[PDB]
Amino acid sequence: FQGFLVLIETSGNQHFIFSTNKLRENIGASELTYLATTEILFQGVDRVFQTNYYDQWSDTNSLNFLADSKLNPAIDDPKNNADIEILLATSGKAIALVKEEGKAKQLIKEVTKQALINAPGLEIGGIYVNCNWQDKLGVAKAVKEAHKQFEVNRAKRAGANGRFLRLPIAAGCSVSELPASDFDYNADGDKIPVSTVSKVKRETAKSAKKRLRSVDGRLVNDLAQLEKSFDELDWLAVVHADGNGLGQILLSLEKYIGEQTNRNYIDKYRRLSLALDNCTINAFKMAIAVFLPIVPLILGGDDLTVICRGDYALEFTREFLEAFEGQTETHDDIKVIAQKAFGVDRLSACAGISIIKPHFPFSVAYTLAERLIKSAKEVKQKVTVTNSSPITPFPCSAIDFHILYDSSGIDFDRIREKLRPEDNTELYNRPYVVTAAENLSQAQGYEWSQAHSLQTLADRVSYLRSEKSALPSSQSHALRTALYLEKNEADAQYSLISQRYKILKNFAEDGENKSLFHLENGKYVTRFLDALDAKDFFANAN
Amino acid sequence: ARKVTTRWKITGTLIAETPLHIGGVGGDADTDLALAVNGAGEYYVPGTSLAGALRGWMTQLLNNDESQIKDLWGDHLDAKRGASFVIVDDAVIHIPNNADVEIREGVGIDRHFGTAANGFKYSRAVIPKGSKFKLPLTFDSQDDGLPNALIQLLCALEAGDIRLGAAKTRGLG
Amino acid sequence: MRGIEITITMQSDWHVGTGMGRGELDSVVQRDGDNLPYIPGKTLTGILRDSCEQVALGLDNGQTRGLWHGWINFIFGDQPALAQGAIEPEPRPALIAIGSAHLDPKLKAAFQGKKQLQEAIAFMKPGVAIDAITGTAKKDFLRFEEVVRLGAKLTAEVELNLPDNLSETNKKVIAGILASGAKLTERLGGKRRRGNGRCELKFSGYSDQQIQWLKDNYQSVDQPPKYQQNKLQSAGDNPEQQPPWHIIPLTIKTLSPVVLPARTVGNVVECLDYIPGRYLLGYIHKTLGEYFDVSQAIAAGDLIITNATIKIDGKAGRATPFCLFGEKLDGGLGKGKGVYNRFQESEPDGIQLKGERGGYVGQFEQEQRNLPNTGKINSELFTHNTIQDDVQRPTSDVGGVYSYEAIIAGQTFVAELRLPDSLVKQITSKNKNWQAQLKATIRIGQSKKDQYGKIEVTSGNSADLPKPTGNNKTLSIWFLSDILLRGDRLNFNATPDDLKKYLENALDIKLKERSDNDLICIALRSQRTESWQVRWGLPRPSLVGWQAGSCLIYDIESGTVNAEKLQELMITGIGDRCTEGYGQIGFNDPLLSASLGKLTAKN
Amino acid sequence: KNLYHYHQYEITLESAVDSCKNHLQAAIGLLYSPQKCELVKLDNSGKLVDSYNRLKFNNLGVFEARFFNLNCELRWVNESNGNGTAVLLSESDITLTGFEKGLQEFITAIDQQYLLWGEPAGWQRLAEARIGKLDIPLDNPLKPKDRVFLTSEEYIAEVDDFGNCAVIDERLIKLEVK
Repeated sequence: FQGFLVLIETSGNQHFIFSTNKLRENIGASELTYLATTEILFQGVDRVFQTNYYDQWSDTNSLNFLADSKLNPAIDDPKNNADIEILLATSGKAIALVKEEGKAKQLIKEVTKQALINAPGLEIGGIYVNCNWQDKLGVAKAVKEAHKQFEVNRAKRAGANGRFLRLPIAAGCSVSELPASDFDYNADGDKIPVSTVSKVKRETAKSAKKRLRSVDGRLVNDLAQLEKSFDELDWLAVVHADGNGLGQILLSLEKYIGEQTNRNYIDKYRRLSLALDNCTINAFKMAIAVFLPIVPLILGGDDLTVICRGDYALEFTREFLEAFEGQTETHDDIKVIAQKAFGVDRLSACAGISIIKPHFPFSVAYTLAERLIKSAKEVKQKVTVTNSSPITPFPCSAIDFHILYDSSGIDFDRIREKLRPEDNTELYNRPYVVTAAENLSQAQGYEWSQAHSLQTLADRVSYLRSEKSALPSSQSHALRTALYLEKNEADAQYSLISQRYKILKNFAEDGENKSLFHLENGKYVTRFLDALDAKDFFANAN
Repeated sequence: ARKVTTRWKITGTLIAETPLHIGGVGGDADTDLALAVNGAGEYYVPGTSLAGALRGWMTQLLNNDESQIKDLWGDHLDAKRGASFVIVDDAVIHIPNNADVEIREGVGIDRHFGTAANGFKYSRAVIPKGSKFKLPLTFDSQDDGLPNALIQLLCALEAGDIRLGAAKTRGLG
Repeated sequence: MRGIEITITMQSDWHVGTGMGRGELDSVVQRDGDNLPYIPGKTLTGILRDSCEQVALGLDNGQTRGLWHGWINFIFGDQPALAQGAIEPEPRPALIAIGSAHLDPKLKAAFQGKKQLQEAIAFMKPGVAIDAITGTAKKDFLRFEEVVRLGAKLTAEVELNLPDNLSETNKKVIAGILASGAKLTERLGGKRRRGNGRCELKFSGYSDQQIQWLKDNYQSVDQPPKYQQNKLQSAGDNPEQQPPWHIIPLTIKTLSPVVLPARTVGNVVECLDYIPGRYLLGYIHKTLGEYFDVSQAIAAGDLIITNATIKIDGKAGRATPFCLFGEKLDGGLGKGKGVYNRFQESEPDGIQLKGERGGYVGQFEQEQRNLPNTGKINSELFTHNTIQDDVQRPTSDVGGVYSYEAIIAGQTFVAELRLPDSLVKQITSKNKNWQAQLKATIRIGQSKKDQYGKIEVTSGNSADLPKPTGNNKTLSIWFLSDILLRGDRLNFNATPDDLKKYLENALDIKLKERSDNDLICIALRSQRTESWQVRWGLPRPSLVGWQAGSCLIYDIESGTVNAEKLQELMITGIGDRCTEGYGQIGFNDPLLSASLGKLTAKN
Repeated sequence: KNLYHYHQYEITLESAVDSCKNHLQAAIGLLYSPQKCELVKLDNSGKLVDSYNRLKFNNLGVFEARFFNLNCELRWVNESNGNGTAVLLSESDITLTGFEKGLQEFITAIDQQYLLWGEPAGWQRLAEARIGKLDIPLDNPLKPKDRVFLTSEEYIAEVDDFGNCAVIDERLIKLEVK
């Protein structure tokens, strides 16, 4: 046997989804990106191969069906007739094995044509490569070739911005760079000119809101429906959470499958991919117990973003990241691979948490989260596998959060430099590790993870909340004011207070009970002002 | 712009009939509560503090009717009100001759022992009495004439019925 | 024209411009590039406009539209975002440009580096809301606001580009209105109604004599004159172009923030990190249009103004080549190590690379022994509002708030004006000191009349022509601008095979993509540019192409490349609209032949 | 299905339109000049009522032009001193002189629209405060709630040998009221 491997992948997903700064269209574009390499893949497969993958998809509303060899047969050994086997389908990526080159071409034609028709503006293409099963590892290299040749051919492929070209006499879209082509209704219900791109996104937001709600009946369908069901909300939080290490595993998975045989590679690769989708869903259905005033926006693969009740999002995200680890610990299909990859039988995820007032733009809040997620994701290189080479991340879960108020600067770089008031002094400890210390103890960078442990923040918040107040707000704010001075003046104020309020022995960080700061890589850093920020954003139904 | 049938400049001398204390953020190393000072360091009445003094009084006069209050003092949330029609400027305080600020000592007396309660020892800088400052008021009228509620306010000012600053019950304002 | 100023004397403590707060402040005032407080020119225009609207509304006997409201739309321009339905006339621009009011330049210099003093210009004002029944502070309603000390005298440059035909009576009407509305202005900024922001606003040269004239004459005043564009006039008299090509390098320095629209989407404009040459075509028409027909030269392709890209190594920074790939964990040009030219270097073991995607690289010789210097363009977001005039606060009906990214002040850019020898003869026969006329200060960009767009342009000496090497083995191409090839159907949906065919035809050499499997051969990205044409009153068409930085390298299969022709194509550019700066190529550059993975950065 | 496209090189716009006149009957046209983007209609014979003086290049003249009707579109763009390339796009194979024929196969044509600038203020006028007025060659009058659209067809074809489809062109058809 020899076959071909087809890779179909949606390019530019961040651009396509977040280009219009318009929440219905971000939801709409995320669903188009999902549908293109699932729904439309399965129809395109079914037209080119006369198969029934779309029936199994629409019966199930889930991808787990194609792990069954009865529903997705093994191409190898000629006992089975199946000329197609889907190795992967997911948001923006799909992989399939086919035995005929002409059908490999026709599949990519069919899927990419249907994207042009039903998903304008979606950049999606495909590649196929030879797949030699006389090599016991041939499939794994075929995957790596397809990814290589896909990157190369995209540059010569025609770009998805080369259509809907503006004419001088054409009108402009209300929400896009593109010319207007259709009408739609703004959030106030006025008719407005929109592009065919924006129009098809908004059309799809209906199918998206369905599918996201279908994950759990407790979920709210719409941000409008939060505004209906939950008028009590004083705050809202975009959560963005991203799974860690899967790309480096998949780049290396030949090592981790065990038996160096193609049939095992496919099975391990497929099941691992499905397993992370289930872990994200299951971890999410666990975490929402903290609330349901939560609207999902994207929920699949190792990737989650949702709009929470504000002042429940640090707790929802702590609980989610604890449950994402707990899921990937117990989930057999991840367990053994993570053990061989990183020496512990779990994966990890991190979260950015904007926390926003309800009328504030989601777009600004989400771009903050895309910066917060990078700040949480700095654990990737401060907590690292001991004696690794290259220096792999040790699986570690962390949060960064803001609480905009609008006052801090809406840009993350400016936000943090207003909390570094003096060259050695910074008033934030805010990348907080949420992984348990016991799990971290075998990594390098353990000592850093403890200083950045979220429990240190949650404890200090508890001392602030504990009670008349044990630490008076009157005196907390005296200290808050002093923190913007030099340490010699912050410590002076604290020394005026430290023995009038014995609870302050817990808020110290020096190890001496005379300063709120601790030294970290030459910077005086403190959690005290983070604890004042989060004092009312650490609430839970548990 | 905003239409203005008639603009009114309402001005006169406000005299401290008792000492006064509008506070700044608080504490000048001579007093635990320190007077508010402008950017030139001169003692002044913030126009915010006088606006809320006059709006507050008017709120009691008009039985806490939001409608007529917001008709004259504006509203952030009504779709037809927005900015205020009464402008209140910051007014510098002229302490008579050049008398310095007084410092006033305060103590809480423990109700059991009859003696100064521990910690409850404080001091407040207060503007003397006789001190003068401008009434810096402007009113943009869209109606004809001048509102009755605004005439009532100016009557209360001449009656000395409005109180300003801290410690209004404890001697001041 | 120049010479008018607005003088602003702040007579109470003042707050302006920002919906953000610092550590102990929940509202922070706006601060210039010196970190000193200033009155933005959009705030100053909006305040002064409002006060002129009051004067006109009085002179109109309270009519919301009328003769004197026409005069406000004359002086300050129509507001097309308010009007709705079939408004037939094109929107008038303003006759008045009003800069940002900055602190005295010598006072500003005294502050430099004295961070503690810059903070001391402003102080916390307390703010609390009292409960009407209890007489005590409401919960939540405690704020601390930054306010700037009274006594600040700020001055803004003003320009009145009055029409050439405007009568002396109509000039005195404009002076009267502006002098009137300035004197009627008593407040600016935030919390004007509660003390803040009291001011004196004076024009230089508009005394009350200008108000007194209006008082004596306002009844005699007609409608404003009709607005018309300054249309272009072509002599057609230019010579044919003749080699050589002169290159006149123009340094551009940003003196106020410049908005150069990349993506205009909703309530935000994003900014380019370079000045397109089309922005300088107006300055070229001004300074040089008396010497030759600039419009005919543009039509004939006898004129190029390149993009002004950030100055690096004393030259124009070059768009980072997409053939450069950094180590995803611990490399790239921002780290200063671990950069591989994938046209020449294999991907290392274990480490996966990511492409470089932006910024500008400096100069690089064939034996640089260092990574090229990387220039970064600083840009800041500025946020504005529109006030609905009857409620005197932003509302949804007026769109509320909008933002511009802008290239901040103090940035230095290099463009080059290229002209054929025949035009340089033509110019020099009419002015021997003609490069001295290229010194100008001009406004370019979006919003160029108020707070944005002020740039100094200064010419250098005539630069050397490019010196591409005519390597017969391989040819590489580096895109230093955005290439706009048309397909064979004249739409812009060209492909890399169209570029191969184009260069093959231009250089008379056959090309084939190089097959070395560890090495990448093509590293393009596409670009789509959306722009307005001010002379059309309509958007330009949409220009699709490849981004600056895109790279490719070919094996030369047959023929021999001519370095004379490579040079010619390195001056004129390739494809559409090269006169604006598109099409700018780099041929056989060292940085695309080099192997970099072993190299590192340097009162 | 074939998209037929006809090339002629080093041809003036005045001559390019005159060569196509049999096909550009009643065709709407858009002319790009340094100072104006003017909309024009060719008469039923495919002629312009001032074609030389309108289509000349010499003095701030037209550097790019498009003409379209139901059956075809002519495109022209200047390349040297008022000579340019002409490309005519047609659904049907047709006879032209001097033009060179070619074609490309397309999988399917999908209609698109493009809302024009303005509300209703032979020839009709749209206007918008943003731009002022826009005059459009349109014979039926416009009701106040009408909006004028421009229709096009995009032709999808395989670009890569891996079968990746893309829209290889978009031909303009007509103005239409919706």
